[PDB]
Amino acid sequence: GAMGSMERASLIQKAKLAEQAERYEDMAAFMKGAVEKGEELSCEERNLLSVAYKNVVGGQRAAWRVLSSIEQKSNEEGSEEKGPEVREYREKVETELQGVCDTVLGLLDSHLIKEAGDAESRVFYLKMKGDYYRYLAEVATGDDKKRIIDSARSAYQEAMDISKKEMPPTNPIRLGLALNFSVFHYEIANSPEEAISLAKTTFDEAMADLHTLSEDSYKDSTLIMQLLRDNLTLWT
Amino acid sequence: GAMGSMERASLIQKAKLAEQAERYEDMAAFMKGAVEKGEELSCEERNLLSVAYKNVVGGQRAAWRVLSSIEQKSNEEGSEEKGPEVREYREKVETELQGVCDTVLGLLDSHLIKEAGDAESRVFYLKMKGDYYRYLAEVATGDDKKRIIDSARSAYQEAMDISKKEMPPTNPIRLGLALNFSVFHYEIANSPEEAISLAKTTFDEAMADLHTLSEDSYKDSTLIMQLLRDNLTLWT
Amino acid sequence: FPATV
Amino acid sequence: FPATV
Ligand SMILES: N=C(N)c1cc(-c2cccc(NC(=O)C3(Oc4ccc(Cl)cc4)CCCC3)c2)cs1
Ligand SMILES: N=C(N)c1cc(-c2cccc(NC(=O)C3(Oc4ccc(Cl)cc4)CCCC3)c2)cs1
Repeated sequence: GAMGSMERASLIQKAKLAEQAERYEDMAAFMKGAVEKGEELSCEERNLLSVAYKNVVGGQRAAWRVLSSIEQKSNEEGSEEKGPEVREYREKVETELQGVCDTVLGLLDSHLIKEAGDAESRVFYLKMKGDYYRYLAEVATGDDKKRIIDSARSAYQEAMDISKKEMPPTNPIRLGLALNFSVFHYEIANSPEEAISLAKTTFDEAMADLHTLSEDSYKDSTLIMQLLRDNLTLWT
Repeated sequence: GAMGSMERASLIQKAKLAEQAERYEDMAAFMKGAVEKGEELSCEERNLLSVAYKNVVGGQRAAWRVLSSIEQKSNEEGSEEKGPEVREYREKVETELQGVCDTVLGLLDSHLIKEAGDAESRVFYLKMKGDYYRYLAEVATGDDKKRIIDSARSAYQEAMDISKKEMPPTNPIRLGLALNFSVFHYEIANSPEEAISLAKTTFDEAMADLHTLSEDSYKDSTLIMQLLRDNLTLWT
Repeated sequence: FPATV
Repeated sequence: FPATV
């Protein structure tokens, strides 16, 4: 690790600076270095890690979608042969995306998840594990595609089971997990009905628990609830 | 060069794909590979090169400015010592920026400028040379700062002299060169009066030549003329 | 695309 | 910042 010689606290400080500078590749590298110090992550540190890699892989996914769209058009009946270049470059971006996903999954497996005992950490990491297998699933086409999908499903399911036992229905981690698992059902698992049911039930159970919250907790929970509603509006 | 084994035409094709995917680091790498094939660049290819590196260095400059601002605040009277991390990370981004600038300047020196005989290519490359020395000047603080500034000035001046002899006053390359040389005067050379004079004279001479243009050439020229006016409005 | 966090 | 192209 090229960050092995830097202090943990300095890595966290520089991740925050990288965020302010919108340098998310740097942010992710700094947070990878911090994870590799071997200590558990605090709540803020977990979110720094997630924000960094979500931004990096989000950009890769957007680029992949553009290139995949161009590639599909090049393969329509009537197109002029473009040669191998569109496929090659889509494959290049795809391989870089898979590499980032494998890196994050590696951090979760070595050894963030196994040391995470509190619900807020364990559900958060298992959600990430489902998310990064979901991104692998988005580009998967080979002998392993069903297994990648099932790895995402299994991680999300363990996270769901813990969240329903250990967190209130308005907990923003629980809500964000349900939001993303619902998208998994709709976009990956070809289960739109499950996606819609999960989003609606999550929204309604949260609604009924808002009365217990402070003004600031209310703002956090209703923000994610609105994303659930947004998706439901998209899908119905 | 990691692009040495790829066909020139494939590099150009992939630069265009990278642009569509907003992958400007890739775009720049592809166009560096194309330059290193040793052939002169067409008009479209010159603009692909410039667009790529302008976007890469533009992001670095934005990040550097954020970090430099944080660093200056950390050094105000009353601040809590943050340790070396802000300076270190600003230096990291700065060094990466200098590396990109040196790469572009290297391509211009080996051997784009010396083979560029037509005004549209030679003025374009000398403008770039002024631009990338200007970006080096923005971060320079050492024994070499005056020399960096003078290297920018000298490149812009040679480009200006050629453009006034060989191009009409509405030529968009001539206009863009004058726009940027004017910013050099204002922001780098501490010569706001020269900056304002150059922008105004360029604008007025272009105005008087618009009558010679087609509708499409008019659109191109007036676009840059509006940027000259925008800067003049900022400065007066 | 649908919203995720 | 001022405009450049
Ligand atoms: N960016 C940083 N420097 C830091 C960010 C945080 C932080 C701590 C707690 C919650 C959030 N919430 C979030 O970011 C959003 O909501 C969720 C909800 C659920 C999940 Cl599982 C993930 C995100 C993401 C979309 C809107 C808010 C952020 C600490 S530091
Ligand atoms: N992006 C691509 N795939 C390609 C772009 C081009 C192309 C060819 C000729 C002119 C322009 N003009 C430009 O981009 C703007 O104007 C100038 C003007 C002067 C200078 Cl010196 C530089 C830019 C930049 C700001 C607005 C327009 C673009 C070909 S291909």
